Amino acid sequence: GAMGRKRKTVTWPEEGKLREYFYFELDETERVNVN
Amino acid sequence: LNLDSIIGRLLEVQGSRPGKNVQLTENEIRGLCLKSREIFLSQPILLELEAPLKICGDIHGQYYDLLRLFEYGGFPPESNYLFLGDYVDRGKQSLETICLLLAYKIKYPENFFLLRGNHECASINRIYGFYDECKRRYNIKLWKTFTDCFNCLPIAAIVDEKIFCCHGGLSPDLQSMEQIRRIMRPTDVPDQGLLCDLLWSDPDKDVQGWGENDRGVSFTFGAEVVAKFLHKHDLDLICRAHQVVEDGYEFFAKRQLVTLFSAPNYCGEFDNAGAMMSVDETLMCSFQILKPAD
Ligand SMILES: [Cl-]
Ligand SMILES: [Mn+2]
Ligand SMILES: [Mn+2]
Repeated sequence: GAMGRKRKTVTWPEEGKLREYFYFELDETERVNVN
Repeated sequence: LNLDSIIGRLLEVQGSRPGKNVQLTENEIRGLCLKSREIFLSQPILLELEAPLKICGDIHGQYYDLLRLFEYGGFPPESNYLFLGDYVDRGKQSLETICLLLAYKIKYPENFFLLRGNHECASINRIYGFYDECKRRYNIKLWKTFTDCFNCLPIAAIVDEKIFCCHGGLSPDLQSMEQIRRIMRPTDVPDQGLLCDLLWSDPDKDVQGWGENDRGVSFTFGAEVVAKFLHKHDLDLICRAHQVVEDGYEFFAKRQLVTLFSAPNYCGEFDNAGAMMSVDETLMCSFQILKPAD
């Protein structure tokens, strides 16, 4: 009968490719709470 | 309006140490507000978006972290973006943050999207820094101008009919997507109701159904609420922000909900990583995580 619409599904990669990291130099004065 | 010059000046300070301000003119910012406001109203209040795109949580004026995110994720238009709100308050550079975001909205209106968080509300940002920042660096009149802009931000997004996105979370008054569509802009954020909840609610592991929220506003909701909602609406995932989490992202209710928080070392008071979520063409999702080199 009439064909079904294409559907996407949320998936997650294999457990070693779930997260990728990138680094920054922490300066402790860069971020403050103005309040 | 010279958008390219505005953007160039905003990006110019990348790599500075210490971080400089970018001081646009009053009229440039008013231009950004007014032109972006028109775009927000010409687009649905419940956005319907297609993958691939990158999704970011709270920024809170941490402008150099935003530049870090774009540096790694790809500067527009190299990647499509959806931000979940909370651009201002708490941090040093709310102004540079919101201006760059509005500028990108105007420049790439079909590939760049901003949701409203609870801090995009005058009653809130009068208290938590943005008012002071405007008054200090410009004037109160400009603050009101932003307010009018914020009042027109969209509230939620659905990616390829499967990922429901909003700043805070779910509402007990949310039975149909049409109720969201029906909300009229401009509007403030009320102390109660559907709009409030979408910007304010939190998931909670120890609650069954709907609980009271320690914020003194809105509610908490449990894993079963999430399951029933996804099932009812044929969705796979709730993507939200609003709570700082140690790894920059955090799963809830199996992997049915994720919390994203993009401002690392949040306002100097937390040791959290910041994360964004990459959603590919197929809705395979993954995390790009910003953390200190140490
Ligand atoms: Cl529950
Ligand atoms: Mn926040
Ligand atoms: Mn929030």
